Amino acid sequence: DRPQKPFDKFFIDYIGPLPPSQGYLYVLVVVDGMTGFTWLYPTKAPSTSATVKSLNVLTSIAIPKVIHSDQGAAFTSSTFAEWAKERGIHLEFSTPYHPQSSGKVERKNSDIKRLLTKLLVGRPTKWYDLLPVVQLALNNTYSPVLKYTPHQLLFGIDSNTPFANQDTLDLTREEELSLLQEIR
Amino acid sequence: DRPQKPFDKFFIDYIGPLPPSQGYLYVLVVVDGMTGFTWLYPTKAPSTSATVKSLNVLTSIAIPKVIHSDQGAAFTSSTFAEWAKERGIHLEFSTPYHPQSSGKVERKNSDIKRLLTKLLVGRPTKWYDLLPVVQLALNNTYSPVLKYTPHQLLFGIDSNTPFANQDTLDLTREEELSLLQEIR
Amino acid sequence: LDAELDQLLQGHYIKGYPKQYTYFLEDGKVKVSRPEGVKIIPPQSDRQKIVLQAHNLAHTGREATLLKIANLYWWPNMRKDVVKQLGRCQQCLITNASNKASGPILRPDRPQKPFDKFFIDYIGPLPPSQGYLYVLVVVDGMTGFTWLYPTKAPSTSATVKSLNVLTSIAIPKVIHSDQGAAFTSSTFAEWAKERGIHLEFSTPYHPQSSGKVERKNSDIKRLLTKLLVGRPTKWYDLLPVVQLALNNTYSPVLKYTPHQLLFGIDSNTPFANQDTLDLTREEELSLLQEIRTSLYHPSTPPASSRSWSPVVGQLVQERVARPASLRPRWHKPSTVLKVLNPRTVVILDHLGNNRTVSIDNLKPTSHQ
Amino acid sequence: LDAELDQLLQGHYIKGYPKQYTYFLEDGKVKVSRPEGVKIIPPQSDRQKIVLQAHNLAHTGREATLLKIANLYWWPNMRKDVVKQLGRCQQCLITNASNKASGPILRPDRPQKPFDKFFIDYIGPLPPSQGYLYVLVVVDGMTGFTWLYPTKAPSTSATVKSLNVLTSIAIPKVIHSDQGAAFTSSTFAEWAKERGIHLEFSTPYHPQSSGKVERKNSDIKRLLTKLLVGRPTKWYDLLPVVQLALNNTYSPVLKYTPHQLLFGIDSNTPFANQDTLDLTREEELSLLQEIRTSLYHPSTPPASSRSWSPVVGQLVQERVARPASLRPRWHKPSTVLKVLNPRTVVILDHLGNNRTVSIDNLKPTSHQ
DNA sequence: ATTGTCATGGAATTTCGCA
DNA sequence: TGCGAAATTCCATGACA
DNA sequence: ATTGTCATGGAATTTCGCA
DNA sequence: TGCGAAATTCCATGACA
Ligand SMILES: CCN1C[C@H](C)n2c(c(O)c3c(=O)n(Cc4ccc(F)c(Cl)c4)nc(C(=O)NC)c32)C1=O
Ligand SMILES: CCN1C[C@H](C)n2c(c(O)c3c(=O)n(Cc4ccc(F)c(Cl)c4)nc(C(=O)NC)c32)C1=O
Ligand SMILES: [Mg+2]
Ligand SMILES: [Mg+2]
Ligand SMILES: [Mg+2]
Ligand SMILES: [Mg+2]
Ligand SMILES: [Mg+2]
Ligand SMILES: [Mg+2]
Ligand SMILES: [N+]
Ligand SMILES: [N+]
Ligand SMILES: [Zn+2]
Ligand SMILES: [Zn+2]
Repeated sequence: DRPQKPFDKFFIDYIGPLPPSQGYLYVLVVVDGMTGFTWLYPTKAPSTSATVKSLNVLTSIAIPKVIHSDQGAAFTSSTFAEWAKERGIHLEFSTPYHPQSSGKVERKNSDIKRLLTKLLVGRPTKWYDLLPVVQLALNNTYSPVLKYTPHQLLFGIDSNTPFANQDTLDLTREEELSLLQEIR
Repeated sequence: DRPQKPFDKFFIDYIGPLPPSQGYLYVLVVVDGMTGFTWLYPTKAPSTSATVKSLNVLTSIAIPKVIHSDQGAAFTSSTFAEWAKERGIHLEFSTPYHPQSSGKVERKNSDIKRLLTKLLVGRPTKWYDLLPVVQLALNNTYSPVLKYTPHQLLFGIDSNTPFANQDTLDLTREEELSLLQEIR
Repeated sequence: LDAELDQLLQGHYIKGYPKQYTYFLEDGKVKVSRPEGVKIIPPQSDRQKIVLQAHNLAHTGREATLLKIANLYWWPNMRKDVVKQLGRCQQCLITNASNKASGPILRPDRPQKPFDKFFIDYIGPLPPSQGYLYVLVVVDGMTGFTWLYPTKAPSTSATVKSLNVLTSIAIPKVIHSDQGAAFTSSTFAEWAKERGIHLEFSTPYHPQSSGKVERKNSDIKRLLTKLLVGRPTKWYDLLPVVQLALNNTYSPVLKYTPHQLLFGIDSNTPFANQDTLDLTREEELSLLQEIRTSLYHPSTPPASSRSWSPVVGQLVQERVARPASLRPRWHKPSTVLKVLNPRTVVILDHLGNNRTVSIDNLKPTSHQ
Repeated sequence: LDAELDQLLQGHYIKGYPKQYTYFLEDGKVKVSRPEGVKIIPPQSDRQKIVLQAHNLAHTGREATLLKIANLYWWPNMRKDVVKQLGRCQQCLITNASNKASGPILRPDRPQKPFDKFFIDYIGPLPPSQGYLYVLVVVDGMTGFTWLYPTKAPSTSATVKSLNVLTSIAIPKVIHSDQGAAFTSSTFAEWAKERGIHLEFSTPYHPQSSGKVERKNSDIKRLLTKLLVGRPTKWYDLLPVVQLALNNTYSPVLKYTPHQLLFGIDSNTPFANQDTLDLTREEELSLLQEIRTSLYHPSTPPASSRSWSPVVGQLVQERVARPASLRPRWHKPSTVLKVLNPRTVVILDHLGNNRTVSIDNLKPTSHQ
């Protein structure tokens, strides 16, 4: 078996509904398997159409050999299958109710959710503008298991935005009580 | 005394009134002394203004050392004198009632009058358009006294319109009887 | 194809497939072990489609198409197959730039006499002055002597009016012009024929051909500019001054002014040359004829190292004159009928018309 | 003057007036008998006015001004007096063309790393497509990897929106651009400062300076053209395809694609290179660092025989950027303050501002 | 305070296949 | 140890408003 | 069936003035 | 038969939409 590489497998999934931001409600999350690199796309819905429109942007930069998802409707549609086939992408689904990625991807997806939650409290509506900085953070976050960030693994260089301040990522006592009050 | 040259002396004079042609009534006649070359300019009047406007065209091509005329009002005006002085042209007048040029100029001026008269009968009103061809004729007409046409003397070459048909220049019996009827 | 590749698998030698390499089967595909790695040998019947796919990714030329192909495949003489497709891609042929220079310019003989040949052209639109917008420029080929005429439009009617005033002085044998509408109209042709003048047109969109008058245009604008510095651009009243100014300016290479070359003596203008004061007009015209024939003539410069030269039957492409945004800069290929001279050709254009064209508006079609 | 000319008439020797010629009086004017004929020697106090009159006939340069003067006059060192006036004629200095080439171009070092330096520029206006009219082009200096963004205008706001999407991937140290309004606005400066990006501007009207992105513009238009042959120019939907197509095209001199230089491995695109299949990512990134440093670098070409080079304190003139009809093509003279490099200078402009300018938009003022 | 670039296809040169 | 041809490299040309 | 040109000012080369 | 400097010639550069 040949060693794992960038673009071998992209792991994709939706997050939301979220509080509306510039009319967007969901985030399409794409994580490269080997590097742990994350791309984020704001959508208006978890539809095949929004997925195709988003991935058309990503795949005009790099095309994965395999896309992996759970069995969301948007990913199991025959439209999404026609799209993947046109582009020579093999689609891969985890069995229903039982999502599998890899340790790396599972952890990264955990961070994304946790990092989003942290920033949407206080400004639940400004997350659209924050997407770029969330991505830089995620992508310049050191990997305990490998010695490198996703950036370094994808490009083979240090980044110009090193995030030396590995943050709490936990909710402070303020953020806890005013998050239980935002949905109350 | 140095030999005579083109541009040494231009002899100028007016012809008219004539039957209106494109609203013109007179012809300013300019003959180079040495070559016998003729330039013609249609004017609306024998004024200093029309003279200046016409000679401004000629003198944007070549400037005479001396202009010679009779004592016409247009030529004796102080405006015409200012014009000549500005341009370094010495003005020369023949004594009143007694016009002198040279044999060459006298003959050329005779031809011009005779050639005009011939062409204006039958079409007394189309002479404006005919000016160009009149000039070519005059300027490519052989000089009995010198072996050369004015063209040859001015440019030092044969012309592309040689007028081999030295015409009658006289009025035919038709032209005589219908010229006495045109002013009747 | 599947034929050739069979013989090859059972150790037989086929021409173009070097015997020293081991050719094997794997995943149902003939493979070979090349220094650079293991490549697939597609069957001949597959090869055209592969080249085309590689090429069409970005419509790449020889080497960049090849590099893509060599990633997966090997077969004998791939570049020959690559070049074959490049020569058949209409979009590449009509869009790509040339990389071959024209041959060195011709320096045609100076017309022998004043009035042998006039060169004419319009300058403009200029800023309005007295309601005029253009200048008709007329340059005698032998002397450089120039006539200027303000017009409201670059029209036949305005050209005819101006030339009627000019031809009052003398009739030229030939008038040379570019193919602007004013000069190509049948009205203007009638006017020329009426007076025995032969009209001679530049190849289209090649103002070098009217170089004599084009070069005078520059001096005309240059002098107009200097005179108008710090004033509004009221140029109409200046034309006469410019005409006279230029006709009496020395050309340092010739040591004569266009007025001198035309008349053999200065008129009453400033700093008039006095050298022939003691000659008779006849002696003067004699020296003049001599001056006119001994004028400096430039010769054709060295060719560039990568110039090309038109050959009868060759495929060549005409430059699109006024290409629209995102549209090809070259017409479809056409055929050289006659080579009029090393810098001028007649082509048959696919429509197919005869067109007389400057080599500067042609490139040779690549890849034959 | 009348002083010098007196001594000269009574046979005394004055310096600059060769003793071997006979100097006499006639018509109240000092004359000399020169090989070419008899010329007038004007008094020194007259000479400036003579030169000026000769010069102003047509604003002629050295030799053509001289030839007019030599028609009537002689005095010692006329050309020195001629040149003195040419150097003082504002209209000549600002209107005439240069006849000196710039020194040979610099070939700046390739940025060492992806994201060290971005080059950016607008293309357009193009024909409307989906109501878009422009393209923002962003080119990484090290890799050549390119990003394309359709905009309705070449505006700061559209640039900021596009760069926000791009900088999601990575932040560059420097962004280099020409001085178009979109890039010079304080809004855009704020945006750059906010993110630690240093803005670096080309000298004005010198797109060679943004050559990296300018050159990519060409390929972008070239590919768009080929794809649109025989169809209406609906280019918006093509931008993504073009981006991907170009980022994966080999540069024949480098033997790499911009994608390869950025990632060290092809993604799932056609004819993907498979050479590093058995290396680990770490081995792959190791070979990549090596490739990145060993890339071909062009060197500065030979200077032309008549190039000039800027020197501190020299009078030079800036090219007018968008000269109006019949207006000078050059600004008034100015002074070289600093020589930043042989091709770039700071000048003080008479207003007097400091301006950083390309030598290609300068000529040295003639005649000192 | 900043600075030309690089796809292209014939030609020139080098390497390959075989002896 | 050298041949003929294929492969690769060289590099002027031209276009980026 | 047609085709580059030529003012410009530093540099290069030639000629001049004198011996 | 030769020197230093002035004169002339040479010629690349660039602009004619
Ligand atoms: C419509 C008929 N027509 C065809 C074209 C438009 N054209 C006409 C002109 O008079 C000129 C002109 O003067 N120049 C300026 C120029 C440029 C480079 C040179 F070497 C030289 Cl000697 C002159 N260019 C063009 C032209 O071809 N531009 C692309 C031109 C013309 O009348
Ligand atoms: C207004 C700010 N501004 C200034 C000028 C207008 N500019 C700007 C551009 O992007 C370009 C441009 O792409 N090209 C094309 C070109 C021409 C020759 C070359 F060598 C290369 Cl490398 C590119 N030309 C110009 C220009 O300077 N024309 C006279 C230009 C720009 O944005
Ligand atoms: Mg899901
Ligand atoms: Mg009278
Ligand atoms: Mg024209
Ligand atoms: Mg023109
Ligand atoms: Mg720009
Ligand atoms: Mg640009
Ligand atoms: N010729
Ligand atoms: N550099
Ligand atoms: Zn193609
Ligand atoms: Zn001047």
